[PDB]
Amino acid sequence: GKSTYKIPDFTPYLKKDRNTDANRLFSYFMIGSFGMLSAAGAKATVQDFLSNMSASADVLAMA
Amino acid sequence: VSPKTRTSNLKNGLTIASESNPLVQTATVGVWIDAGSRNENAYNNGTAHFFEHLAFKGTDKRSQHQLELDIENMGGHLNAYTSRESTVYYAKSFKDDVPKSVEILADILQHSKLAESAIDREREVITRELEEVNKQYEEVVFDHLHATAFMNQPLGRTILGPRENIQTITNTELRKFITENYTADRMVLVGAGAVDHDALVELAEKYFSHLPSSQSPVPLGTPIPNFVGSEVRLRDDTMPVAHIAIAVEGVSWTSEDYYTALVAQAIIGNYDRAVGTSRHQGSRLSNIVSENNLANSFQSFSTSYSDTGLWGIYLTSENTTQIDDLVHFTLKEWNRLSTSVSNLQVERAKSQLKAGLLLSLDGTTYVAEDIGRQLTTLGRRVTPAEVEAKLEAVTEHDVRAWAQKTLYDKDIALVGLGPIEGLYDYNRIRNDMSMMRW
Amino acid sequence: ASITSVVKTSELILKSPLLSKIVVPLAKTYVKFSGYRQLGFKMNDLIIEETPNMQLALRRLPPTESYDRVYRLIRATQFSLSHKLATGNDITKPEEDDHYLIPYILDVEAEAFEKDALDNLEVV
Amino acid sequence: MALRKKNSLLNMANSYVLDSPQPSNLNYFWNFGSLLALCLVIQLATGITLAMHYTSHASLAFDSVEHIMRDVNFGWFIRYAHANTASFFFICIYAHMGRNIYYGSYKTPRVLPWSIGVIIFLLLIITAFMGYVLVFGQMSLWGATVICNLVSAIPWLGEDIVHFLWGGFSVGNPTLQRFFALHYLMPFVLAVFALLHLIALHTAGSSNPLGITSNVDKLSMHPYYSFKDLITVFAFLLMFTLFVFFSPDKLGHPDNYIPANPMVTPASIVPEWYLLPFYAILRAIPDKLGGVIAMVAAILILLILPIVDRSIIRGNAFKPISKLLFGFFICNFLLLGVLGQVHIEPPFIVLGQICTIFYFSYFLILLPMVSTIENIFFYIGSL
Amino acid sequence: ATTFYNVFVKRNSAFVATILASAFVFDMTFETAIDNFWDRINAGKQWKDIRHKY
Amino acid sequence: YVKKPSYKIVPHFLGFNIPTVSKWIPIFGIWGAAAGIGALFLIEGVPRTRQDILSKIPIIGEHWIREIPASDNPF
Ligand code: HEM
Ligand code: HEM
Ligand SMILES: CCCCCC[C@H]1C(=O)O[C@H](C)[C@H](NC(=O)c2cccc(NC=O)c2O)C(=O)O[C@@H](C)[C@@H]1OC(=O)CC(C)C
Ligand SMILES: CCCCCCCCCCCCO[C@@H]1O[C@H](CO)[C@@H](O[C@H]2O[C@H](CO)[C@@H](O)[C@H](O)[C@H]2O)[C@H](O)[C@H]1O
Ligand SMILES: CCCCCCCCCCCCO[C@@H]1O[C@H](CO)[C@@H](O[C@H]2O[C@H](CO)[C@@H](O)[C@H](O)[C@H]2O)[C@H](O)[C@H]1O
Repeated sequence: GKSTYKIPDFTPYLKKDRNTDANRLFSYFMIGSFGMLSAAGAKATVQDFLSNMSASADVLAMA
Repeated sequence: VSPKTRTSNLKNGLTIASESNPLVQTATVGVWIDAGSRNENAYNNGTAHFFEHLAFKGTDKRSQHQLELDIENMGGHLNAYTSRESTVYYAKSFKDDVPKSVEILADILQHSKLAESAIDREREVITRELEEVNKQYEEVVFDHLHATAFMNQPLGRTILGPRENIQTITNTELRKFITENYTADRMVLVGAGAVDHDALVELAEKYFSHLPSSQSPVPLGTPIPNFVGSEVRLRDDTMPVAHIAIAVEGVSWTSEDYYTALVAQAIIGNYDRAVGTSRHQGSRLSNIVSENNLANSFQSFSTSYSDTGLWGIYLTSENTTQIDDLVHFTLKEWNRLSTSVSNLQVERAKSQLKAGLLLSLDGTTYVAEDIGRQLTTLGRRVTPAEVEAKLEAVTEHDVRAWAQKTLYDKDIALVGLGPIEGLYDYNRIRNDMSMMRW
Repeated sequence: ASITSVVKTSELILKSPLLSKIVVPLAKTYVKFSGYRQLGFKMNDLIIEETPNMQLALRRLPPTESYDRVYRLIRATQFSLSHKLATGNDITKPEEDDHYLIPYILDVEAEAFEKDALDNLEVV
Repeated sequence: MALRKKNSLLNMANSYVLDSPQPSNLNYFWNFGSLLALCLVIQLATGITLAMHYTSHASLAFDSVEHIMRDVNFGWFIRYAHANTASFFFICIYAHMGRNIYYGSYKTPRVLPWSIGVIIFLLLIITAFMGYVLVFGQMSLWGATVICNLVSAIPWLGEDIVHFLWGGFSVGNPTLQRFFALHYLMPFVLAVFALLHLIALHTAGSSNPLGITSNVDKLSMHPYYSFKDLITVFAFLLMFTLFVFFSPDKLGHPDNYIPANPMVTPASIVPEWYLLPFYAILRAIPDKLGGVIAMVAAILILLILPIVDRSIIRGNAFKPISKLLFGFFICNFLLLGVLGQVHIEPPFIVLGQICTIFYFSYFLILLPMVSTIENIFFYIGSL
Repeated sequence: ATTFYNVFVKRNSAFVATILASAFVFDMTFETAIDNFWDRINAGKQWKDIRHKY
Repeated sequence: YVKKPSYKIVPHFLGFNIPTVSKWIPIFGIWGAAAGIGALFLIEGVPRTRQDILSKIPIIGEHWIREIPASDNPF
């Protein structure tokens, strides 16, 4: 209201175990999983897509 | 090799600690108390500070005027300060004026009037102090830093307390505070300079013998703080200088990493454009900052309490478009404490500290402050030999291990004051607490 | 290469009697065929300036030396664009080809190199 | 404030073509940059037009080029312009790179525009290589076969990579259709990198023939260099006119007017003239992989000029010994070009090896030695 | 949690290595799992199911 | 009494010295692993990769030994 040393109420949001390794690890698990699926999805995409450049079925039929 | 610190106790449990210096003609005697604003709750926050005012407002015997005269007649001065965990009341005098000064201190601590008239008078003085700390930018920054780092905890409160408490502090609550906290087992009578230990112990037996002992006497410097990564921005475009502090949770007085944290702090070090030598300092951050004009100054700190601490840096800068660079390079130097420091930086910083810790003690007040702080936080005076050994035991492996658990990828508390439009949001600052290349 | 390197190597050569006897005449012919004096330059006017060290050394020049260097660069630029050579007093005489800049850059580089060494000191 | 400065879009154009501050003493060797822009604009205009009439299928490709020559109005001009401008593009690029090496344009603070320039040069080579295959004559097919088989030298995966590039087991229809798509694309990539190297240059500005700062004496790009560039635009157009209208096939190989035939091998399979020096370097090394590495290294070694040049002075205007060495380096590069199209016979085999050694020793030995000695000569000579 | 963080997460080099290794394992196992599931929901319908008659 | 500070200059080049670089050696190692795993993963589909590398790994390697029945193969 006036004093700037009285921090506004953050209790609705604050975690009690915010400084723990378990706390950080969980968020890095989410970031890691997302990176993991993005890497797997990129690899699938690149492989399937670039395979268009390999001999097509009609070329392999005449080999 | 400095003279030995002598230490005695009384029956009540009051410690007397002294370090004589027959080369000086003055003496600093005083009472170091292991109590401060932290001992208040939310209702009486500000009491400790309030009492410090009233301690010099007259006792059962001497009135305010008589008190003034008595000190003036002694020839020296009296001084006092209240912090979060420590209160000090000392008297600098001549060699032979030490018995007078001990008598005055014992009187203002034990037998202060705390008259309603004087309470009411100080209530306005202290109210005015609330609107004049606003100018002391460093204090503003550090008070907000504690408030945010220790959000809604006793270490997060200011010493002055809120305006509301100042208007409602009674002589009753003042008396209660000093009766509960100023007990003999929490107090150290300290003498430095031209003092005889045996004389000081006699004076203590004469003046401080009727001090209450606490019900449960814990050792001196006995305390759970839960640090909050967070930020306070106090933007003021009319100020020309930005003041920024960044800290992580640091170490307590008795941590096993106490010296490792001091060495890490010395690797970053301090800088001030006004000092001629600062452009030539060995510190990497100092070189980056001076070459690029990123700041007017920076000061690394490692503040300790009984059960926690704050370790960080305080920056001042007029370069308002490169605040981002300043903060960026500062946190990249902290990253190197985890990734890159070797024997090169560590041995250099240890060399600097071995001297620094002794150099600081260059007058009787400094020595008394050192004795008093150490006795109230550690329960003993640590000899320079023990300190030299603890510093020598800090290796580069210790610094890297400490930084990797304390700094690397950790939450910070961040306070900015002034033209801080260029200070990025929390995430971008906190992202600099690690390096993607490592 | 650093100006320091060039100056030190040259000093090694000037010390050796044999070496100087064979190198100094070649260096003087080289400078004659180089032909920078025919555009009114001094040798130091040709040194690459787009470095932090060189910008610092140029800022330390006395104002008079600095103003004269500006004029010689502008004058050489005008000879270059016109495809002309200096004549008369515009030609730099060997006695006018003074190393006005070398001392400033050697001091800048001395500090820079000491800083690098001291950044790598090991307490023994 | 003038609109050209106020409006952000106009201001970007203004910064490059109008108010751009340039040294006042650039000579005519600073005209190659705008000639290269002209070649690029001609190749885009003629190339997109050819793409409207060309068919990339191997059964129709060669005939679509004959249809362009015979039936499309002015098709002969558009085709000859495109084919000859590809040669002019390389003449201009070698002149531009020659200027840059002689005048020390690769030195700090211009390492980055020079390094992006090296990539531009590689992209030009790939672009022109693929465009030449599109005709699908004898040289198109056989040049594609031998050049793409160099990739077989990549250890372990080389053969697999070649089949993947071809889209089959030899150069055929899949290869031609992919080369068309990539030939269309690569010039757009090249235009981006050309723009990037100019943005990188704009931080230091153009160097100048004296090698000194021009911050003392600048001229606006327009009108001075605009009008100076027009002179060489018209000189270029006169050269272009003489080839396109009077001798349109002088720079080409007659065998590319024979339709591709995988059975019959042409007497001699040689690259287009502008690739010949790199081909001679490849031949010099007996090992297949060795030869490929040397050929790539011959271009990538340009990236180390900023390091191996030890001079305290930018460029060769005032360096008699460096000028002589540069002259030998250039003439050796032309001799390598001539040796790229002789038969593999004595005594050209050993000559090609000596010229290859000299090419590399310029970067690795001679320039560092000569530049070191000249530093000492300047200092002692002017004491 | 400390141990796990310290080994796999703290250094980005190790974190990226762990993500890529996990992506490799995911890719191989997911392929096999989908293949089996697809075969069960489309049982009796595919060529592989009728091939034995011919 | 000490007349002079006691120190040496360590060898250095481009602002790198051996004590610093030695701290980063393991990090280059892990990055190398990351790049190796990444590269191999990118070419896992390439038949030669399967034939020469992946199918030879013990236990796991049978994942990449897969035969099309001659009845189902037009080529
Ligand atoms: C850097 C720009 C370019 C260069 C150096 C270049 C080079 C070449 C070369 C050397 C050929 C062989 C010409 C011949 O002998 O007949 C060619 C053919 C061709 N180019 Fe380009 N080209 C460029 C840009 C383009 C662009 C932008 C297109 C747009 C499609 C294109 C379309 C073609 C087509 C269709 C052919 C085949 C018809 C023919 O041979 O003329 N080119 N190109
Ligand atoms: C499509 C090809 C290219 C175009 C359109 C192009 C265009 C230009 C232009 C307009 C300039 C400024 C005027 C001039 O000096 O001529 C320039 C400068 C420059 N270019 Fe290029 N360029 C091309 C290719 C290259 C290549 C292959 C290199 C290097 C290997 C290169 C390196 C440079 C350098 C270093 C400069 C600065 C030279 C100086 O002013 O001293 N460029 N270029
Ligand atoms: C319309 C705004 C687009 C901005 C870039 C357009 C072009 C641009 O910047 O033009 C200028 C006229 C530039 N010449 C010079 O710098 C120059 C500088 C000094 C002296 C001379 N001549 C000396 O005698 C010069 O000629 C030039 O030719 O470069 C083209 C390549 C650019 O094309 C691009 O990168 C984009 C794309 C078409 C390749
Ligand atoms: C920098 C990146 C590195 C190079 C990129 C590599 C490009 C090409 C690699 C492999 C492409 C072909 O690799 C091959 O791909 C197809 C899918 O795409 C796979 O085929 C698999 O999935 C497809 C559908 O997804 C099915 O029709 C098929 O029955 C099944 O075997 C092959 O198991 C694999 O051998
Ligand atoms: C065919 C190409 C497609 C369109 C691209 C247009 C040209 C490329 C422009 C992109 C580069 C813009 O990047 C930036 O732009 C600004 C805006 O003018 C320019 O800024 C430059 O000129 C302005 C005024 O003219 C100066 O105040 C400034 O000191 C100078 O750096 C520079 O060029 C560059 O610092």
